[PDB]
Amino acid sequence: RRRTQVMQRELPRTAVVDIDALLRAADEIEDPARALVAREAALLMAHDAAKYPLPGAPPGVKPVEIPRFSDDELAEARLQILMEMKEKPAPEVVHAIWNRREENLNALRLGLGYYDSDSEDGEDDVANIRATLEAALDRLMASAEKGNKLEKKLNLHLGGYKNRAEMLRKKLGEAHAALEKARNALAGFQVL
Amino acid sequence: AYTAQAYLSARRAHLALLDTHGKNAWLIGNWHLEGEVKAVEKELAETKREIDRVSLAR
Amino acid sequence: MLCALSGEIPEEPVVSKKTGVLFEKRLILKYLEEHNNIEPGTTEELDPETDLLPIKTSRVVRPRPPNFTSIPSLLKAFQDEWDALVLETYTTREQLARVREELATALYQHDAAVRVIARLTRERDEAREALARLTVTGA
Amino acid sequence: MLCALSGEIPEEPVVSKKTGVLFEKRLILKYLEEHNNIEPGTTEELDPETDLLPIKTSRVVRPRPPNFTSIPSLLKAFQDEWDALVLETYTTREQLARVREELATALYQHDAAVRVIARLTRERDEAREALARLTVTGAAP
Amino acid sequence: ETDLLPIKTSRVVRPRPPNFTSIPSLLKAFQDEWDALVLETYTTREQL
Amino acid sequence: MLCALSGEIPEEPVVSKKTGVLFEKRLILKYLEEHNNIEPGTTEELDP
Repeated sequence: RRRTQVMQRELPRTAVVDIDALLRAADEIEDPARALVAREAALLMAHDAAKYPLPGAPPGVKPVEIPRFSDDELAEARLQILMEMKEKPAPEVVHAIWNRREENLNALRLGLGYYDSDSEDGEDDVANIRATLEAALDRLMASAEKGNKLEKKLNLHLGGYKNRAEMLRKKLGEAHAALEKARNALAGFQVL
Repeated sequence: AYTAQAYLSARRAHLALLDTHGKNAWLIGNWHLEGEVKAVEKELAETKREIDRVSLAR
Repeated sequence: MLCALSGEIPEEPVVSKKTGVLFEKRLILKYLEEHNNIEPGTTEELDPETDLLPIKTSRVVRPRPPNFTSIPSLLKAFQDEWDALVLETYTTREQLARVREELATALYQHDAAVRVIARLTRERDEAREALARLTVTGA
Repeated sequence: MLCALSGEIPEEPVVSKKTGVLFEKRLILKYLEEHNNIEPGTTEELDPETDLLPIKTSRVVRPRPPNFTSIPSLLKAFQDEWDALVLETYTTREQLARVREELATALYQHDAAVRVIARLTRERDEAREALARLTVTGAAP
Repeated sequence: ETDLLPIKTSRVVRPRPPNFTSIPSLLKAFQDEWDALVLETYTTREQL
Repeated sequence: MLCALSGEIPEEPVVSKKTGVLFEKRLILKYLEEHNNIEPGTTEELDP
């Protein structure tokens, strides 16, 4: 219950967390309230990557202590947010907004997560596509080696049963040809 | 690259499926094919018996 | 194909006319003579001389063996793979739209959270300098 | 009129009566098998035997174009359309993954903001209590 | 409508070969089988 | 796809469930009003 549930909802997140860079960015945020929010968020990522290790995450990450709190005043904070609710947007409105977002930046552009709304630099976009393409090509020959090895394994496992089928098909073809010859002979002989 | 990635992922998934459940399907396919072979063989044997019967009687 | 009663390929495939289920003549002659012409699996009465019918396999067309490389098998594989990929895309779009809807809700509640934390930060601040001024004045 | 699952005209249309929604029969039965009989978009169960309702209408006269009156053009058309659809699937999967990462970071900010609201509420409460005690101890003129 | 009587059997399984696991492999098999059977149809026509 | 009454695309498509037959809503409403709730093609009572 002390641990956050937002990362308990798996939705595959980053195995590597930089406490120093995250805290530096949080302190460099000009807004004080949002800076505190990002600072405690950086503490949250540090806590998550420290005490909950993902497969591939480095071990031995140092956790950060958090002061204890109460669920009643947590519900009070949630009530403050809930009374600060405005009107909720319609799902059709949200779908139209994201469709306009897709049309402005198409499926590849929104699929690439390095495209912030403030990134108008063509050189930075080319560098992002280059790094993503390098990682993609790494995936290409890794999965190609895996698939080729597995296909070779199943080939050497199943070729013995594969060889029988051709001979059985040849026998079926010879049988059908002989049957056609036999029925033609049957008709011709019985008439004569 | 993304199209090739999706194609290769589908190929690997089908390869794993054939690894885990392909041998019984291959066996049952070969068994059905040789059953059809047996059906054609008994048909040709019946026609040959008809020819033999006609030839001996005549 | 599988025969119903024997679970194999029937040597003489005979069809029940009442229900259209694939049988083998010897095993169902056994079944009717040992069950008083009762259909297997149902309560219907079957007639071997009127309600049973064999199967004639004409060999006019050169028969292609049932291999996966064949075009009917290949098109069945194409439509099955299209079925699987389209249902996967449909699911992925379903939780994508769900995630985008709760994303809009999450962004609006983040804006509300930023508003209330600015308000509470200013309230805590003015409380802190109010306490400081009171402690200075209360000598 | 298009099917809900594919966005296309279904070859064998059926209708979910509970919401009056068109579906394709094979896709919807495969979906029910995979998801333990759950209607798409909703939570309520679907009956393919009773709740589904086929539509009997005239066949759609899809035109066969003069360029696609030849099997090479048919083969490259199927090739390009399959490539485009599988690229669409990969891009929407990457979009789902990246928006899941964005929502992960967003909710990190959200419960961090909740914790900052929590801590500042505690600090405001103790500051108010200390100021009330100070005003009680002091003599207001 | 009446003289046609369907049969109630199971799905006959055709085993996927090791080579034909990718979509391009299925496509080249599609072209090869198409060539083989149109050649068979042609040769059947002239031998007839 | 075409409507079963006018042979065009229905702007508000409805389906008679008892026969599973597509109709346009306004056309089927006026036809049921004219012929006392009778579906086209059949002799059963169709409820608008």
